[PDB]
Amino acid sequence: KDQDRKSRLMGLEALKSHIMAAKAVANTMRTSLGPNGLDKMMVDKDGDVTVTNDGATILSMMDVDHQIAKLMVELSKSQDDEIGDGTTGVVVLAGALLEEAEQLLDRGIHPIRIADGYEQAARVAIEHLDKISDSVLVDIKDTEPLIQTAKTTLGSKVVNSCHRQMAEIAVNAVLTVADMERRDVDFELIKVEGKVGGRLEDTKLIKGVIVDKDFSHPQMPKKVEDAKIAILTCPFEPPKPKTKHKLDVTSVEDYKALQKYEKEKFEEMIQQIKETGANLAICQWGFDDEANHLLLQNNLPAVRWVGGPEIELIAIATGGRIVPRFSELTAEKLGFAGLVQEISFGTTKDKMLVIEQCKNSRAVTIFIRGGNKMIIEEAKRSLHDALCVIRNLIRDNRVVYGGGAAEISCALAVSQEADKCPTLEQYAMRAFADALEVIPMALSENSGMNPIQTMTEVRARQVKEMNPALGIDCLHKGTNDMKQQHVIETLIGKKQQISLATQMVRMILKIDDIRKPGES
Amino acid sequence: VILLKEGTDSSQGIPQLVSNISACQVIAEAVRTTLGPRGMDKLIVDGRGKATISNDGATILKLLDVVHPAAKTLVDIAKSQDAEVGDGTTSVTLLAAEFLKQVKPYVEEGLHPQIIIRAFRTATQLAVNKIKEIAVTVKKADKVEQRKLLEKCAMTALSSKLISQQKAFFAKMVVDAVMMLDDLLQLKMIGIKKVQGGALEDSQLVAGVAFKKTFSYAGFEMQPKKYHNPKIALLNVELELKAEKDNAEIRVHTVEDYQAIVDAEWNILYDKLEKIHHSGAKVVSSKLPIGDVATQYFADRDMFCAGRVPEEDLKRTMMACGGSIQTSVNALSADVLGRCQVFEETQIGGERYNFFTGCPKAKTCTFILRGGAEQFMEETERSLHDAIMIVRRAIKNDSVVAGGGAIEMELSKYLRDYSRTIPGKQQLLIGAYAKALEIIPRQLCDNAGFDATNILNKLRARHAQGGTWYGVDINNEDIADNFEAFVWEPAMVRINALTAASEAACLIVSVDETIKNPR
Repeated sequence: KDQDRKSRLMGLEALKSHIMAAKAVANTMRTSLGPNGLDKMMVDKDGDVTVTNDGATILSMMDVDHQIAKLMVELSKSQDDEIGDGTTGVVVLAGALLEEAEQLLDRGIHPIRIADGYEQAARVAIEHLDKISDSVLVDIKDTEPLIQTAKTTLGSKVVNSCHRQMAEIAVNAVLTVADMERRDVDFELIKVEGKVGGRLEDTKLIKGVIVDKDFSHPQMPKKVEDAKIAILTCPFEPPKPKTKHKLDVTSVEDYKALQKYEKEKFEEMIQQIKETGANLAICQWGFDDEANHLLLQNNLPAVRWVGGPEIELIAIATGGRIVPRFSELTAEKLGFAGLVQEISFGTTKDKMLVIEQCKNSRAVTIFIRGGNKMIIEEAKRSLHDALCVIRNLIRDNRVVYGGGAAEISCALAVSQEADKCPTLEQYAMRAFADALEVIPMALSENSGMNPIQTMTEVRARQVKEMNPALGIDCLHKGTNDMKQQHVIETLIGKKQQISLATQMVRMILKIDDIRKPGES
Repeated sequence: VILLKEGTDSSQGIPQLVSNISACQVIAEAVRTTLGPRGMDKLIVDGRGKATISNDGATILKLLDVVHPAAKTLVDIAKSQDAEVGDGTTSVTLLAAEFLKQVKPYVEEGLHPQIIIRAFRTATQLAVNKIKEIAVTVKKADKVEQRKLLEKCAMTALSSKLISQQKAFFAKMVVDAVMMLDDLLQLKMIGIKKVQGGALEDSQLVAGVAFKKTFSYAGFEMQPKKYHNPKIALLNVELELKAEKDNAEIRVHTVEDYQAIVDAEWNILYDKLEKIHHSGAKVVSSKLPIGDVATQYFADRDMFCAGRVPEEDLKRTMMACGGSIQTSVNALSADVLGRCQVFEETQIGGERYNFFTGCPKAKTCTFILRGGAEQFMEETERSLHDAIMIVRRAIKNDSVVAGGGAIEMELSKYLRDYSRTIPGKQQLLIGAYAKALEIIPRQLCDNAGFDATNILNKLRARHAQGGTWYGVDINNEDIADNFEAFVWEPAMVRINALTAASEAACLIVSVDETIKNPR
């Protein structure tokens, strides 16, 4: 069915067409790679204007109907949960592998044979990363070097001013949900939030579940020493529904009757608190001015106007249970928390509910402030990188020096191993060595320097001048050898950078045909 | 004004047969490069925009559906081959179109089509008798247990892959998965699951049905994971507190009424929770998620609840336990409840996986993939479906022949020497039928990136020396013996491949005219 107007192409023409569509994505993000990369303007479907250089945001907002281009977007989705740093570098590296593969197609090399050469050369580069690597935290637990390293990468984002404060927050958060001895960190347990107003230095780390809600009365105790948590869907007062009120008066007899329920239910629901023994009361709808009276003398804290989905978030961290009806009240369903405090930010009153365990819990959420929404949104993805870096630093202590020193050192090892491979895949190993040179070359172009002139000198320094690897200076600092500049990226991020790039190149070369029905 | 056609388009004679031969080569061209384990993939988009990547020829032909009359003939024969067997549809398509290409220049010379049909009937009968003579039955041969012979045949399709280092461990996983099944063997029985992360050798094989178990909700430190004879409940019901399926919305002006509203809201849910407890079901699974409130009632009544199970895993479980999937809770009874021998909740993969071990009606199992990425498991998955069928067919049919075009070369030599002995027009047609079998060993060389000329010239010259079992190696480029390399295929399957190819080739030749009634 629908055979007419069906796209039909094959041979070398279909492969070159797929490479051309893939190089369009790589050439787009090649200019935004690195801290000096040019920003990309984004016009939202609703008319909004956002400008950011984040690679994970670019591929998400770009909508391309071409099939091969859609596969490149699916790659960055899995990388955000693994690397989160070289997401742009992989697309640039993937486009460099296909660009060099176009030259090999004219020589008559079969695509599957080309895909074999990349997989064979990839294992040489991965093995070379372990030899030139270095550790940091090996055989010790220290938070001092973990703050300094993660602070360097955050300096390129909008958090540049508060950059020192953001590094300390991510250290205590990851150590809280995960111990450094097991070296197993769960990123799902670490959440992130934000609110407009204030500055970036107002970001506070809280161990527990946290939402923005205030107390039913301002004079309630600001800190709760005992642990009693009553989580209900209804306030303590004459009963009310969970959705809408819609008060409609009928006659005067019904109005005078409600006043009888007032005095009756005001004292009855508060004495139920002292009967059960609860202290902090969490309910969907807030309390009126009459209910706050009796809660003042007994020093009973409460939270008013709790959202619907925020009820389940408190019961998970505190261990409490939801009590939809008043007949289900009991002591075993009460929650547990170390201390519940109210922290106000500045003169303006946010009055946020803070629930802490007074210890290291399994749930933490970072709440970021700021003066502009576009700065906070960029501050979210910037900290998300630091959460992933520290995650990889704890899981693997071994690291390598970034700034292009890793990609250049691998280009020398692969080029030497090419002469040891007597077969047609030798040419694929040579093109793989030149494709790794694009990442350090793109950093020199974005910094306003000659891409080729700077690249050729660095390759000679890693051989003639000294055996250890040297990097390229993007920020125009004092000199080379980024080890002194303290520019370091994780080792796992390097292994998954060239691996996820090689996998997609092999996937594209194996598809010689695309079939879609036409409209007739 | 007055004509016989009046919109009827019909052509007869030589141009009608020539037009059909060119149409059959279009069908073979699509599945041409998909032959062989290393063959390239294809991408087929539907009308809704869904991408499909598969190297299987039978799956591609189902998505094409060409409207050409002669093209529908080869597609129907290919579907009949996939239903009876499930492999060889590409081999049938290539041989059927190659038979027409060799006889194409002879038709333009004036040769009558009926004589060509006489050759395809005679040469096919000689090929069937020749295979049965050369076939060798290998079962207890060399005093080796079948477990080891099936292991070497398992790593054959797994050789020189990404798992080629750990393939020694995966070779036993394919053997163990087949041996757990009863005398009834089928590919869709054994399931395969993918779990990202972990080493390759960490892949686990479970005799029961396993699922990812996305359910994170309440009921921890309860719901014991070890039972003896639990009643397996299958329900599509959604037991969540706040949900669109079970809820109540009533608004009034009387505060006293809201007391009964919030109570009747939970009482409606309790009636569905008590009905499950009334039926005596121990293990209670559901496709839709289940809230925290329903888990507390099950913990107080000592009942196991695991939600968010895919429906496909439920149907594989339904056939395993022998129960049934019931949407409504009111129809839940002992008729739809299943049973199992041993139930256990393991730590495998870092995430809890539930599985039913020892179900009386279970013919199925589940194998879990562990790799560094999806491409590691996806490339391995396609190799496992073929590895299971290799173990499956070797037990069913003991008499086997070598693959990789080895049997195609021996038939080409015997029919070529016999064609010289028959005087007539049959000499040129049988000789063309021998060269038509060369497409099978040739496509394996081109799809592997090798040189088809150097291999076929060296391979054909080797069969002249008398070697019967030599064939093309898809890994190393050279001629090699596929019998000592343990590349085997059932003899009866290959015989039906030639019969289905010749029968489909005679249908196109037997049609000299196409009549289309205008509508």
